[PDB]
Amino acid sequence: SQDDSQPWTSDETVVAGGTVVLKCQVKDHEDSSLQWSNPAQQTLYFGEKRALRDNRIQLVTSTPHELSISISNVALADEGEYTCSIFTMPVRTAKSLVTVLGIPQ
Amino acid sequence: QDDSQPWTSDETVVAGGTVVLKCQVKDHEDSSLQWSNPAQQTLYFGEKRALRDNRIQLVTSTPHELSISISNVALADEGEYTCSIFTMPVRTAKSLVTVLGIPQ
Repeated sequence: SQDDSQPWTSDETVVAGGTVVLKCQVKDHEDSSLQWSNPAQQTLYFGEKRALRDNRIQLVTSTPHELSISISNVALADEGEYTCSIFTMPVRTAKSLVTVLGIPQ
Repeated sequence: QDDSQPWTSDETVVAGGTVVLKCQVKDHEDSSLQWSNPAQQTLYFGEKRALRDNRIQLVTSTPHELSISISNVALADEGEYTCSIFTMPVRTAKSLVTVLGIPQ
């Protein structure tokens, strides 16, 4: 079902130690801010404003249509569903499943 | 015991009434305070509003205090609201909001 106030993001699969990029986009922001929260649902970025304090996480892009952040040196603990929320009326959310894999053989 | 550890108290209200959520911190380390609901949805990040709910107003937002109110309270409002201070590491304080029914 199409909805312009519904942002979209994408799953990401990375090897432990790698870098992940969580990208969220929205076509009609209704003058509401984008937010990225982690698997424990802790706020990572509210707009361009950093929240949870973690040196590996950095703001890549923040426009009213896009909120994108990166996580360098990815760890098993980073695994899970990250939610991108747009606080329009009513709220819409999009999830990005981050999967962390170890090294084989 | 920590200066940067926020605190708030529980609020018991009668359905239809108003509940005020008040959180404070002694030393904010220049870190934002944020209220989230029982579903963990951001309600207010600093003075910036998040979830859209006509009933929720900002009572006051300073670097040591963040208070919001929820008018015309309902059962769907019951739960643990969390007040977070995004210092390093993060600190939280749960506020259990209990909504009471009316006898008879």
